[PDB]
Amino acid sequence: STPIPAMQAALAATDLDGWLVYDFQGLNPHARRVLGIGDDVFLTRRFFVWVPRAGRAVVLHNHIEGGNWNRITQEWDAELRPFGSHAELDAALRGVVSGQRLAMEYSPNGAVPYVSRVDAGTLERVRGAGAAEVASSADLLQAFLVWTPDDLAAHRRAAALLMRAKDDAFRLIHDRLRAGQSVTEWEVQQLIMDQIRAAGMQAGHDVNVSFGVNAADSHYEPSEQRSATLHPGECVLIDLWAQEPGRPFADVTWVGFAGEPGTEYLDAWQAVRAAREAALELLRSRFVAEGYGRLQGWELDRAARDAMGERWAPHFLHRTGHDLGVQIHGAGANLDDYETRDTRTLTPGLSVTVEPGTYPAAGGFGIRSEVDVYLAPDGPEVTTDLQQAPFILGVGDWDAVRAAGYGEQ
Amino acid sequence: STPIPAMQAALAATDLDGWLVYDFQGLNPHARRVLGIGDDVFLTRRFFVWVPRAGRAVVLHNHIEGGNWNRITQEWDAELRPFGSHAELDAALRGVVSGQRLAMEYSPNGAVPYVSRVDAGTLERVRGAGAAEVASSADLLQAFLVWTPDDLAAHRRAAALLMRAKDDAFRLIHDRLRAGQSVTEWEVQQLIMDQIRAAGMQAGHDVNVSFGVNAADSHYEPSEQRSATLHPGECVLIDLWAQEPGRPFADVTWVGFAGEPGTEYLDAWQAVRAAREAALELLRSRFVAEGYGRLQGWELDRAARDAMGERWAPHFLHRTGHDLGVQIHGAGANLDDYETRDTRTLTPGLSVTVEPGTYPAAGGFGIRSEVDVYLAPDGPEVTTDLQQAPFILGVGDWDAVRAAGYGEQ
Ligand SMILES: [Cl-]
Ligand SMILES: [Cl-]
Ligand SMILES: [Zn+2]
Ligand SMILES: [Zn+2]
Ligand SMILES: [Zn+2]
Ligand SMILES: [Zn+2]
Repeated sequence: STPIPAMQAALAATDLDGWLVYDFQGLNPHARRVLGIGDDVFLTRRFFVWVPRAGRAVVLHNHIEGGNWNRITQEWDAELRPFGSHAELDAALRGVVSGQRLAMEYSPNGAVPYVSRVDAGTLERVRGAGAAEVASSADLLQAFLVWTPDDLAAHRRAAALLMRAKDDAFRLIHDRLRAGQSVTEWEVQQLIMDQIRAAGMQAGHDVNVSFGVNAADSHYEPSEQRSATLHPGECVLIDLWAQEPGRPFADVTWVGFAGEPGTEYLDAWQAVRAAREAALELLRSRFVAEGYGRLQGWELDRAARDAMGERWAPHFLHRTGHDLGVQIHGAGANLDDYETRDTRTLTPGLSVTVEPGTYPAAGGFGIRSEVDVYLAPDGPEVTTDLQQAPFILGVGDWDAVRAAGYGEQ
Repeated sequence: STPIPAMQAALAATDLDGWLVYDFQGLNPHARRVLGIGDDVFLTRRFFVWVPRAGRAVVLHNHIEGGNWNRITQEWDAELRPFGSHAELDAALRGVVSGQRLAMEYSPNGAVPYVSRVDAGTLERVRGAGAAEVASSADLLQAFLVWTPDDLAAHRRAAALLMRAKDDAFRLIHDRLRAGQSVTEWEVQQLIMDQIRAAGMQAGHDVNVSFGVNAADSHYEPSEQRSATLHPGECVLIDLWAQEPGRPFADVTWVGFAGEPGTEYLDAWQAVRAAREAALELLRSRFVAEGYGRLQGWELDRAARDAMGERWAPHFLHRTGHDLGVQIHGAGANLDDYETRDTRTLTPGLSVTVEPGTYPAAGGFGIRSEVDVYLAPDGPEVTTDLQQAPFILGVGDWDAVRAAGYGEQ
């Protein structure tokens, strides 16, 4: 196969002159992935592949691995240019980069480690060869993550399954509370996992059902060996996800409470809901104003965190959301100004989660509300349901508990 | 175990304030090797380990992997400092690097890819945190390559075996030529390999016996399936190496000719010998003048290449030599201003090969003369024999052929 058409199509949406892919052994996994180099290909020497906007790619390779490079590129219609000495390497590099505004796997300030792969010394060498500009390839790399129509349809089937499963899970808890019968996190988790598997889907890791203080630990997963029994007066948080094999996940988080919650929990909910709405509103309003192309992931985190307010933001020690793909935590832009300042631009055809929360462990509780957003070319759209209130579990009939949680009363 | 004493001992021989080890997943293999982190340890997040000249190491790690970091460091007597947000990371980094002259796995201009592992963006971040100087850790890394007395003794046993084996190999060729009996490269190779194995040693890759034009290909290895039969009027080159398991290799190259060589071959020999002597003489004279500590690997390549002269240097399209270790091509300084400009300093207790050659394939021939040099604290010393003339094979008695090759007539 040839990787060059896809790389040039990605470049066409930029104003850059080309993409300079550099690798040495395991340094830059993106190099081998974008170029379609098989894992079984043994490459011990450094190489560059220059891909201009239009025209032939240029492969700068050490002459000792010319045979492997002929095989790699036999369908590429590229120039293959061997080098031996550092003088030959530098002359070839000057030939390709001088006066060029180019991208490399580089992240300013090392903000995004998964993209920041080219070593400092090699970047110095590229600049010394006369490159006019070195920009991050992070946005180019996102072009490869665009969903197909079948990907979107599969995501929506997973979303619908999750909406059903979260209702059945919360109804189970509701029924147990009303009946005074014990229920554990693991039992609820397994109800959900059984539904995912029966639908031909898979979760990867077992889903998160958290009661009480466990909901304050984002890194909680109940198991058969260790899981909590629910008691009245404790919160519930369920973060569940599923995909059809090889298709994008859906991934949502819904909350409830065992009985009537107090004012503090309710206030925290309003703050988390306000955070979610602020992120969604900034995404919508920026798209209306200017389309996609300037809005960056970190800005939605800022919107959510600001809107959450001074009482509950100190207990929101997490990013606002993540790229959502065939990997649940996808390789594209995340909604993060917390762990990283993610300056990647939100890209049409990708999807992100919006999942602010607040986690006061000191009883202690955790709230998170997670929806998925597909960055459709005609505008961002939420693909999973919006919770308006925590489910108040064990009081009344389930249909009405659900309706209140949906704001349908 | 704890890696910190060895790192501080290495730092003591420098004027730097400390060594800042950075890694993210597979980016910097040196990080995990120097720190003694087992391959079975799953670390998904970036980390820094600050090792000052004296005092506690400081580990900056993501809080999500604190458990793994407790286990890694349980014998280190280090400070463990978690971070979550980028603001926390940057405050911690400023605390450790501000005003410090430090080393990282960084190679200016990307001259030495095996050392140049920290990404450009992370280096920007370290400088932005106030580091006073970022220097390459390349020389620090060489401190870990110093031979023990048992390593040196094992190297010398391998050297002695190679001196015997190369005599027996060339005597075999001599005898076959005198008798008019065919001899192949593979037959000679297998004589040598049998001797290596009988001595309890191992070669890794089968050794190089090259006849005629094959000696012009540095990347030639005969095999049972494909090997040449010697004819009168062709050169011979034998590059052979061996180690005791887990001990440093010896690695040498000796040349001969089937019958009396012409003036061109003899002139090439004088140039290669002059190149070898010039590298050895610069090493010796610099040590006498100033000891080790300033002389860099590339300078011996320049000496050899300059001395080879304008007729034969154009056919010397290779580095002058390599670090010699438990890996035949060791991780330390190489004698190279050809493929790379290796600015690493020649380090007492390591060994290098000096192996200039010239390879005019157009009959065509190749000459290389390789000796091993141990960088003893009291001065550099050659540990294998110095060839003074190519063996003139098939003429006279072997003892005299050998004596002429040794300059012993
Ligand atoms: Cl290389
Ligand atoms: Cl990380
Ligand atoms: Zn999520
Ligand atoms: Zn989720
Ligand atoms: Zn060698
Ligand atoms: Zn050799």
